[PDB]
Amino acid sequence: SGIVQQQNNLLRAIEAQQHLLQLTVWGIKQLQARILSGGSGGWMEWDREINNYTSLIHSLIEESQNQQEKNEQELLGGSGGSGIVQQQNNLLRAIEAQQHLLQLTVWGIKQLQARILSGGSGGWMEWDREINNYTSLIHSLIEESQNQQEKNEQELLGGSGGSGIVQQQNNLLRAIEAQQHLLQLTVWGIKQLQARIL
Amino acid sequence: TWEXWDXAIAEYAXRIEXLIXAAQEQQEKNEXAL
Repeated sequence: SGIVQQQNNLLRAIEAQQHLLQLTVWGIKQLQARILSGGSGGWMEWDREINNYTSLIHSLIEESQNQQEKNEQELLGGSGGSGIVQQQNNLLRAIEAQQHLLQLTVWGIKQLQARILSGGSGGWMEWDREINNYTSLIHSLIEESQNQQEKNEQELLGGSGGSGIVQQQNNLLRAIEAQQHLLQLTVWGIKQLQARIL
Repeated sequence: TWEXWDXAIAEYAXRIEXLIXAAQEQQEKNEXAL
């Protein structure tokens, strides 16, 4: 159960990244003000959908903090292992919600760049590949984490402990690592755009 | 403000690249056990 502690670090990472995401939404909205009107190209709905997933991620983080405290109160008593798996489910869900958010910000930047820069620059052709790659890498890890969660849950019947829980911990970690890369790419692109206008 | 914004990114992007330190060098303790 170094796990319960690690879960806390994983959750803290996910909060760190959410703050970071929010600073990029801020950057896009500024750029968008200067380049567009808003009532067209799917931008009213973008705004509405950033808000819907932001709300969603706030709830998952709230729900996850509460489960975390619970797990911390339960290290000595035994009858644990169930909260640990519950928590893995909670972090996975947070990661997915944040993936919906990156995909949105990613779309936003593509739309803006299309209008004001030649996509052909070497810097932007790498960006496009790196985005496509990290996005595939992330879905793969999510797909794989989903498969493991179900396996872990089914094996909590008579398991008596598992590497399944440790494999899953790894999975969630590697997904977050990947989101960070994607997060760095989106910050680079806003910086290119902002340098072009502002 | 952009140059504030650019401060706050590089310095969460500090925290996380710290937390992802901790979580990796726990996973390599965890991967010890199993």
